[PDB]
Amino acid sequence: SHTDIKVPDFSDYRRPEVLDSTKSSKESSEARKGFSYLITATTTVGVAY
Amino acid sequence: GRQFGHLTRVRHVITYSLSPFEQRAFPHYFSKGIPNVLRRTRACILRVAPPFVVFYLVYTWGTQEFEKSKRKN
Amino acid sequence: SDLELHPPSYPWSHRGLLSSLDHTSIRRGFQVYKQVCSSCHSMDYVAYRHLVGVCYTEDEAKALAEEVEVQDGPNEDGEMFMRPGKLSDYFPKPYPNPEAARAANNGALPPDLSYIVRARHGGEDYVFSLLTGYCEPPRVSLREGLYFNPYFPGQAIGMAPPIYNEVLEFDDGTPATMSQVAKDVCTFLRWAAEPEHDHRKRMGLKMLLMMGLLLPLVYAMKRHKWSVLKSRKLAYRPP
Amino acid sequence: KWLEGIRKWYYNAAGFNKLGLMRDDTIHENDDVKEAIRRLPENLYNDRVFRIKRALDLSMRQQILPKEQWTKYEEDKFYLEPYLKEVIRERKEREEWTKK
Amino acid sequence: AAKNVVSQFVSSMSASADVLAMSKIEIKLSDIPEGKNMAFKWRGKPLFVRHRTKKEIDQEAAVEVSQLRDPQHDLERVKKPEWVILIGVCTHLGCVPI
Amino acid sequence: LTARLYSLLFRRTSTFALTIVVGALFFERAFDQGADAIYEHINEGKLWKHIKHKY
Amino acid sequence: INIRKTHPLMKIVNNAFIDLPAPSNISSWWNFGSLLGICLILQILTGLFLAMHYTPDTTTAFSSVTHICRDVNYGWIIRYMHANGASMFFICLFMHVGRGLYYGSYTFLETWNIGVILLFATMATAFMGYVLPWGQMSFWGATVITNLLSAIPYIGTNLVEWIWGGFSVDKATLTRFFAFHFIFPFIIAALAMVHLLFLHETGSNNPTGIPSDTDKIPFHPYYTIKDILGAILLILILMLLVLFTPDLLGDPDNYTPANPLNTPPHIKPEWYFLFAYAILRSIPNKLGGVLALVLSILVLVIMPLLHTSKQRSMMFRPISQCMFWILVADLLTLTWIGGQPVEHPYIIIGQLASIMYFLIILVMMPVASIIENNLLKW
Amino acid sequence: TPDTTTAFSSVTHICRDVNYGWIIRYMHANGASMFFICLFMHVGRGLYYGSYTF
Amino acid sequence: LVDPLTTVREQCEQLEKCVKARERLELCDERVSSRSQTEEDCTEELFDFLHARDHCVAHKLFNSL
Ligand code: HEC
Ligand code: HEM
Ligand code: HEM
Ligand code: FES
Repeated sequence: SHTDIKVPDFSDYRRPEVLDSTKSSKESSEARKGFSYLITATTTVGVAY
Repeated sequence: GRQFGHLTRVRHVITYSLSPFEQRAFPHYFSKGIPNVLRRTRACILRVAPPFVVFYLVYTWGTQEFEKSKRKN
Repeated sequence: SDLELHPPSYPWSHRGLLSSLDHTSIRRGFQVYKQVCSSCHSMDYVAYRHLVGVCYTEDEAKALAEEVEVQDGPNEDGEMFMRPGKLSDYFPKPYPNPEAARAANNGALPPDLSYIVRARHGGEDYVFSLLTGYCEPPRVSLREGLYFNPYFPGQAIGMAPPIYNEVLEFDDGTPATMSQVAKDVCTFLRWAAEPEHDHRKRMGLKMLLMMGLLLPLVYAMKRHKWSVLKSRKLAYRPP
Repeated sequence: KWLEGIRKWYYNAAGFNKLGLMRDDTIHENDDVKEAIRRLPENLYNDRVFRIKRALDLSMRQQILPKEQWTKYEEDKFYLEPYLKEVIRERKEREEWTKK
Repeated sequence: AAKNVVSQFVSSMSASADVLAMSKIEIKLSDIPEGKNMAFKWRGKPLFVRHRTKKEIDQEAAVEVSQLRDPQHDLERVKKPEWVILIGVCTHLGCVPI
Repeated sequence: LTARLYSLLFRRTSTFALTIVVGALFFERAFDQGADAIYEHINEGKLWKHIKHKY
Repeated sequence: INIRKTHPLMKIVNNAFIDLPAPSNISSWWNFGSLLGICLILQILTGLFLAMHYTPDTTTAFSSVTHICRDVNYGWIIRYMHANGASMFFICLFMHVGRGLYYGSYTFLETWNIGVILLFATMATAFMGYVLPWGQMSFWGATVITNLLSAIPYIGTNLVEWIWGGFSVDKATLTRFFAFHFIFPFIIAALAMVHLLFLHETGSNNPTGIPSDTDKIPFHPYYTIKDILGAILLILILMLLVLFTPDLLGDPDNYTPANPLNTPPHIKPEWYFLFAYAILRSIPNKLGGVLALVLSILVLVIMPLLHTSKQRSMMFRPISQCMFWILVADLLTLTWIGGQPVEHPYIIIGQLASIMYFLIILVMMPVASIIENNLLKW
Repeated sequence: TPDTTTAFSSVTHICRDVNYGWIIRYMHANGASMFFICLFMHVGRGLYYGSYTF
Repeated sequence: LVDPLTTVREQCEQLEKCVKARERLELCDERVSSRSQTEEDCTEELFDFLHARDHCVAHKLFNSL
């Protein structure tokens, strides 16, 4: 029953860098985190100014 | 109304959630957003607008009748 | 009658959503107001320090203030002498009292030109058409004490048409038609109504560049942190 | 009779067969309806909270179900009405006992 | 003690003494031409004195009185039939009529 | 391009505060330059600076 | 264990802003709570600066306001923030009320009644503030509404010579309205806290009307950034309104000084009070007019006592949905008719719009509700 | 009325012409003095009986 | 002096609406000359002519000025 539980496939939703199962996550984390933190940083700069 | 924990009672329900750094910001924002907004528009204008076209007719007709009352003189 | 007439839409130079006033036109309009319109009306809340950096320099401001001597307090004797007035004066009121204003006209209190742009329905186009469209009645004679001008509620003004083709002939070439003097006095009345049209449009431009910057990006952060609930999925297991 | 045609068109256009809800998933809850919800078998109650959680999910995304999973009027398994009738009858009996 | 403190505060919000210093005047009617109204300030409200036409008197004597929600003849409203002296404010909600 | 940016200015918090301050100052400078540039580019002519240059 | 869950202030902040269970469904219409809060503190701050530069007397009030808008640095933008923030405050207030009436959130009783008391308080506060600039429209608005208070027999005339500060609109009237406009938003803030307290007692709503006890998500950090987004949208609308067309909503007829002799032809409120003035002058009776106005907002009090349906929202009831949109168009019609002169087609359709307003609320909602209760076999 | 020409005249108008405005003015001033009397009694209690362990 | 405004006003009334308004004012002149000693005294015709004429003036003036 708990072995019958298979997580569904979110391939419509993932970022294009992490589409395949082969490519790892530790080798491409910093670009994704830096993009989202860049958005938050530009928001913070606009609010502070 | 209180804090978490003692609200409801749920049996077996499984929720999956992906990481936000894992997935894209806007998933297909111009291939599903346009059919969704056209669908939600088509399912509401027939209940919202037929009072407002009556308001538009009242505005135009009242303007025309005030000009009727004043443009003979 | 009570058939009001809406004044037309005139293509001004301050009509657009970012355009500014013409400061040379404000200066010409102020020369008009000094030599024509200041004999009857009053513009109480326009001091000479408003004219220092906007249109003139500072030197001709002192010149224009020392042309007209106004008033001062006691000279330790209680006699209220005449001061030339350096820069801090408001403009000289022609009539002291409202009763004094009625006591030289056919009743008819002259309205105060600080706010006539912002105070009447229709902007400075109303003042343009009121200064312009002096014409004749078809059949209605009223009392021959007042004059006819159709852009007016009541349709009979008590103001003589104060322009009539080169009464000023001011500094540069620019010959005084009806059009030049009316355009300059409408521009000047818009300036005296809103003293900070230019800085308002400046902050409006900076703000449109703000809401070009922030509005994709705060919405991007909202979409990012709400991108967990927009993709969570459910399943129902019974025993 | 055509009033059943009105009822079928109304159940189509009412908007609560769109989100996968049945008839008694949308009931407003005063004290009586809270009692009638507490008086339920376990399987119907779990199916009820599951349909309610799917409805809140689908209205959060403002996406409405495909054609093959709308609840249909022919199989309207309305179930909460007998317990709710029993609650109303016992409540009115208690009210009448207080009145006399 | 409580009702006397409340009475003193309500009487503090009632009026002043110098506002109660308003009394009579005399008004001249010689300046007004035919058929026109002149206003005078009195107790913070305008004060109408209007010269009228005898034809306006005749028309106003021709119009009926029982349709009016306050029945009053024109000669009940004025001593000399054309020089009418009014407190120039509408008695509904405080406006000056045109 | 992005990896160096995350490795420098977004791991620690104090460096993030330092770069939002420095970015706000640089944005202040360049933004006021662009704002006065555009505003005295769409109102060329009828503005007090050129009329001052007449004098 | 933690700083937040033991400290006496941070338990309040925790049950308000961090771990408040909010439903995972509320649309953009549930942003106007925070938008009214941000507008209220923005009104308090910008009005406090205006009150630092203001001299409340009938000789020098208009002169002092002109001194603000010319001589004090940035007094013109702070004054325009205050006025158009009042306008956007009532936009978000009527959208807040429209949400709470449409989605069946008037099944809450005590939150709804404290809401209506807040509506009374904000309307009285904004009227006293509109009296404060001491223009021609402010003078005659004060005069006519004080005589509207004098309309009631046996109570009225003494009460109105009592709040006149004399026998007309004298110095004392301007100073009284300065003081009450300058105190009442703090009472509005306290009753807003009481409003929010009864809400956090009961629990919020959702667009379905189904109780959402299964799917509460915490307030922080989902709805906090959602309300930041709503606040940025509100500030850009407010600031474009004050920097491009500041006169698009305000009255032209304010800017003349207060002459008590003229009585201009086109007397009108500022645009948010048009329908209150449209119910008044479309009934040819004094007590009937003022009583019909008070009965309009008391009809908003009445509204929880006519929830005879068995769903909660109006999402699932299309007949009552169409009748609610008729009600919205009728209120906008009342606003337009109030913002006009008074002649024969305007007289007729003003009377008809007021009649149809009362007929929609007091009759058509339960008739639509009983056709709903009949039609789904209940 | 806060205006430096007529502020003192406005306070004199309160004290002389308005009904009981003199009782309200003196009540405000002497209530401020009694307010600070009660405040220093309060701080003296709070220091003397050792309530400053809170 | 060569006025531009009177030039624009004399050259803009060629349009058909202004022509029809001109004949409206002239027929009202014929009317009150015909039904002489009356209390209906040519309002709408003159206001409509000024309406149309000053709107065509508004369309095409400030280029010249
Ligand atoms: C003395 C003869 C005047 C001179 C010179 C100018 N104006 Fe005048 N103006 C005068 C009077 C007596 C009145 C009042 C008439 C009335 O019935 O109000 C006016 C009126 C105005 C108005 C307001 C009219 C309205 O729309 O209600 C304006 C805008 C105005 N005047 C402007 C104006 C200007 C710009 C002048 C200089 C060119 C000027 N007036 C000269 C008397 C006199
Ligand atoms: C003084 C102005 C008001 C303020 C500042 C205010 C503030 C708020 C806030 C902050 C909330 C919680 C957030 C939300 O649910 O949107 C709220 C909820 C609510 N208010 Fe008000 N409110 C005001 C006036 C009113 C009025 C006039 C009513 C109508 C009587 C009203 C009825 C409600 C209702 C029904 C809710 C609950 C809505 C829900 O849970 O979905 N409020 N208000
Ligand atoms: C306690 C907080 C407040 C203070 C200190 C305050 C202060 C002032 C001041 C000094 C004025 C006069 C300046 C002017 O008229 O432009 C004013 C006017 C006004 N206020 Fe307030 N106010 C407050 C709250 C509010 C609120 C809550 C509203 C309603 C949303 C409001 C609406 C108005 C309006 C409409 C005017 C008239 C603006 C105008 O016509 O120029 N005020 N206020
Ligand atoms: S009609 Fe209402 S005040 Fe005159």
